[PDB]
Amino acid sequence: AAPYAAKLKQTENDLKDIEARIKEKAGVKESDTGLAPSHLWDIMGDRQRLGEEHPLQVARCTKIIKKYVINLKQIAKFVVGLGERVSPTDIEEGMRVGVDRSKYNIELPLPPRIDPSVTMMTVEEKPDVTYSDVGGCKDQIEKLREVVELPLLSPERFATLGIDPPKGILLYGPPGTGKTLCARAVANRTDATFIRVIGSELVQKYVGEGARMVRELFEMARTKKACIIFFDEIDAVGGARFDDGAGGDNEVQRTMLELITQLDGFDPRGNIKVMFATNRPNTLDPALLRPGRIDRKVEFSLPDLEGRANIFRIHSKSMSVERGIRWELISRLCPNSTGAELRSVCTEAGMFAIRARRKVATEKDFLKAVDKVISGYKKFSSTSRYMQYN
Amino acid sequence: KAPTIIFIDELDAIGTKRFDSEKSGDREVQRTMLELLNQLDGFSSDDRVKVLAA
Amino acid sequence: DRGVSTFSPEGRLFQVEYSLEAIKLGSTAIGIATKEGVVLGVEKRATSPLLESDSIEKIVEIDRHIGCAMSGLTADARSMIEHARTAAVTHNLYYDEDINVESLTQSVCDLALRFGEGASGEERLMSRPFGVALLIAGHDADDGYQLFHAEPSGTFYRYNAKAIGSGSEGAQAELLNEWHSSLTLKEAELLVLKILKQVMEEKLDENNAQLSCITKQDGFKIYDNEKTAELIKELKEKEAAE
Amino acid sequence: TRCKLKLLRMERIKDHLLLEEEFVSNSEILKPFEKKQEEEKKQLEEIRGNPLSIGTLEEIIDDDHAIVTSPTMPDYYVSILSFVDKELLEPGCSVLLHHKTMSIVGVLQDDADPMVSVMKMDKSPTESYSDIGGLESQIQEIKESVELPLTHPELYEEMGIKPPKGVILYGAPGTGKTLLAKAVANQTSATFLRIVGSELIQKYLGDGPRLCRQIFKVAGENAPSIVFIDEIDAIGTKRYDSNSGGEREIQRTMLELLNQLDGFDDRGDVKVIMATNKIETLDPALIRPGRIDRKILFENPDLSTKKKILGIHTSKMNLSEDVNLETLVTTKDDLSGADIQAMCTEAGLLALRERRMQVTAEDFKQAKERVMKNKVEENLEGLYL
Ligand SMILES: Nc1ncnc2c1ncn2[C@@H]1O[C@H](COP(=O)(O)OP(=O)(O)OP(=O)(O)O)[C@@H](O)[C@H]1O
Ligand SMILES: Nc1ncnc2c1ncn2[C@@H]1O[C@H](COP(=O)(O)OP(=O)(O)OP(=O)(O)O)[C@@H](O)[C@H]1O
Ligand SMILES: [Mg+2]
Ligand SMILES: [Mg+2]
Repeated sequence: AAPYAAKLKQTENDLKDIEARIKEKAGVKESDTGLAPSHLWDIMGDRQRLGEEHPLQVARCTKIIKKYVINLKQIAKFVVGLGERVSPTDIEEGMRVGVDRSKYNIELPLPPRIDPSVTMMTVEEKPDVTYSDVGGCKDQIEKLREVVELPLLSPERFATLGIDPPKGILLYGPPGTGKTLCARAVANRTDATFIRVIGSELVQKYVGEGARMVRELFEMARTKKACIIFFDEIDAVGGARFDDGAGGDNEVQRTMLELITQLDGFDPRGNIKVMFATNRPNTLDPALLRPGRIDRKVEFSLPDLEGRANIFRIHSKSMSVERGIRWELISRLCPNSTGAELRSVCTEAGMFAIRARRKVATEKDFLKAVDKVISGYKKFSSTSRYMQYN
Repeated sequence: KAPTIIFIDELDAIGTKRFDSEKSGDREVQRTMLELLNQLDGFSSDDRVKVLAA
Repeated sequence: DRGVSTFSPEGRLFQVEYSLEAIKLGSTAIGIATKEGVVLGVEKRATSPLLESDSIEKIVEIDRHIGCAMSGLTADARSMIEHARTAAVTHNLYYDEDINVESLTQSVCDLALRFGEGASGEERLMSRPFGVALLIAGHDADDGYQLFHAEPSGTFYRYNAKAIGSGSEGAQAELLNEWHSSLTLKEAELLVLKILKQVMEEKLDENNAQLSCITKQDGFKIYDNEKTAELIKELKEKEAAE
Repeated sequence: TRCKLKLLRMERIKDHLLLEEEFVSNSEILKPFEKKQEEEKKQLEEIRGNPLSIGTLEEIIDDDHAIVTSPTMPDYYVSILSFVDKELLEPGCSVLLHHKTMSIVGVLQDDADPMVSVMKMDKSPTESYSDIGGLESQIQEIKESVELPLTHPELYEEMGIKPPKGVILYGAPGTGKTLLAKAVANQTSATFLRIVGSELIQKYLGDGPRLCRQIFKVAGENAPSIVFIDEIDAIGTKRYDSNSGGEREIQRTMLELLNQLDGFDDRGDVKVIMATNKIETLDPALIRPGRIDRKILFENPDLSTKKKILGIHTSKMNLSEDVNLETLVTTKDDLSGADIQAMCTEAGLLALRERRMQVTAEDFKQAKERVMKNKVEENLEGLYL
């Protein structure tokens, strides 16, 4: 033992001695973006960088007095005037403008409100779920195409009838049918700006903090033409009308009332299409599910025994399969199963092909696989309770 | 601009009966309901402001 | 806790909705009534190879021309079988005559109604339940073979054929195609097994199935386990001609 | 013994030589550098001088302007000029302004946070699989969905279809769930994030939803990743008042837990790993299979699995011929694995009190009496109901 004890004392001192000298030397060693084109930029950008073009201390107008009154964002009020050649139409109420750094005078007006920025990170950039991805050829998928896609691609046909085109549509049902799987699909195909919100993103402790948000999001959607504002998971901020008399339901119900007064509006909505993906229409509020704002409402159904024979064609054609797997045969054996569980028979036959050491998933690995996932994921009803009615 | 119409769309934002409350943000909300009732009392030059409320 | 008393502001007694789930859990029970012999067949669902198949009873004799098959918890049913047996024999002391089939259903349905709060001295000897269905089948002079469907609701209808239990949905859709008005006894007996095979968890054998009929001359008669093994064997010949 | 030291000396002849060579060629051997590196460092430094004032980018304009806000306060409408790439400019980012005329002289700023410290882990566990050995096939389902599509891209392209996602660990306590997770993060050597589910409930209200949206943006960046939510049952009782818990705080955590793991977001690779001992309180929108694929079920091991389990813990202890290893296992009649581990920590605690440094047959049969008395004193049934 003793010959090797004297070698455990070196291993301890030595691994840390090395370690400090190597990380300080390596450093970021002077790596700063720009690279090879920024040397030609140095000719152009040195005569402008010295100009006072910048800085313009950004301010914001509080009163046009038929001259102009700005309020700096430091709190100190000044009366300024026109610039080099700006039109007197540019200066509007509550608009930000840049003013000369020294003696204050409007040089260049600037777009409005610096509260938008928590609302530009909610906008996604063309999802990859395509439009044939969704199961069946149901008539319910064409109703999504008759409320959103069709009146914006051709407003010629809804102008001859005379009808106000239906603008809303509600997607509701049991989970696993794709409420978000068909709202991604429709964001790929329509090429209209999609604006996803999380309805449980608004909540904070400081009341009417989600009032600011809801306002500015609603304006940001008003400016771009053809938009779709997809509110997911509005069971929080979309609850029943009640009044506990003692809790903190008072913060919660602020953000809903502000959601109500913009939807209908003094100034109607201007080419905004409305989607709601809810789990339940059962607790949802009586002022949101009241029909001018919902228009036409299509509940997405549990696929029938023909709807699962259709769906089973999307997941078994992409796997490598021997020829002659009747898609009716595995759909029968299965009980009443969503399409999110009918996707998991392919994945459990794919993990059993690897165990059995097969390069092909066959009709034998799918018969076993059914038995395992139907038992397994059926047993134990999550909470196996729920209720909370009486 | 008196007489003029202030139209309040909704009124359940400040119209809580609850202003005897026990640790809630009703102590900030209720402060804009009571500044209402003072700016609704008679002191003339407000005898000519009306109100709709839905 | 919900009352038995309370209403759901839809208009519904919560408890009835929960009872009608318990049917569906229990084992499959098919009945096909024709003009030549009512056939009742059920799936036993033997739960271990140790347990003896034939002790289990889910085809039950009410009298000697009213046979009955039950689905759901077999315990709940122990009380309601006994009540039905007495009443049919009571009538046979009292009018020396076969109890109508329809009438017997009504008396079962009446006990089913009972589950009440049990206010004052009033006798409601249950406080709960009766989560089981019956396929009450019979023959009498007034109407030919009949078949009736009892619920725990206190609600019954006549039916030309009705499935109930786990595979009720599937069995229902095959019945609306296959049922006819020209079926023979021998064709109905083979047809019941074919619809019972699809929704049987296990392979169709007579060690998890029991067949019975009621036919005018015989009365009630449950089949031999030897006969049934032979009708299984003949189904697969006709199917293997196709 | 010798194996270890040959390699440790082999990496201290590499570290020594490389540091002397790489220091000498930055301070003496300059030819591909030399003139061209002395001109580039001289141009960028002179042009922006110093001090440089760090700012925060609220928004970009595409004509080469930005609105930056100092953190002190005074806002500025600055210019994007020279020695800057717009690939890294975007909201939240830290830029360098010139302290007189503020022009964005470049972006290189990322300043670590004590909120991204608590989430990210520095650990490298000192146990690897087969110190969990036993319940053998329960770590051979978590290796089919965590390790195996990273290691062989081949097999999951060959069958096609989408790969599995996630797992839930639930079952009897004393079945090792916590060390099972601490082993699937050490094998793979992927970026293992780790959060207890009880930090998601805080006295602050609506601070829940901001904290777990943060957790998933950090996770998406370092992807491929494994997230441990250890104890997601804990969200079911822990609460400080009735509104910092109650329906209010529990719905905020669900909603959040629902968006991160499957939403419109179109999440990159976060594998999720949850430890738990409550399955009948979870969201029914997660034990929806097809978020979370194969769930793992654990029970108390049987007598031959508990022979493999007691052999991992007893090599640690001093070994004798006297020791009766097989008879501690037999007597226990489906008793968990957290007790087997409380009995070998109890054998060296009796051994130290004596100041006898051998663990023999006597110290293990004494330590089993102390382990069966605490769990049996807490059984106040006495005469069996
Ligand atoms: N109709 C369908 N056809 C093909 N696949 C489907 C369908 N419905 C669901 N899926 C599959 O199941 C996956 C998960 O379902 P999804 O997450 O869309 O459920 P959800 O409807 O949004 O439920 P919830 O929002 O309450 O959790 C999808 O990514 C998709 O692979
Ligand atoms: N089946 C097993 N094989 C090998 N070791 C085991 C086994 N079960 C338990 N152990 C040992 O017991 C120790 C204590 O386990 P740990 O604290 O991780 O258990 P747990 O089941 O996670 O407990 P809890 O029920 O409190 O969540 C483990 O760290 C592990 O070494
Ligand atoms: Mg959804
Ligand atoms: Mg643990």
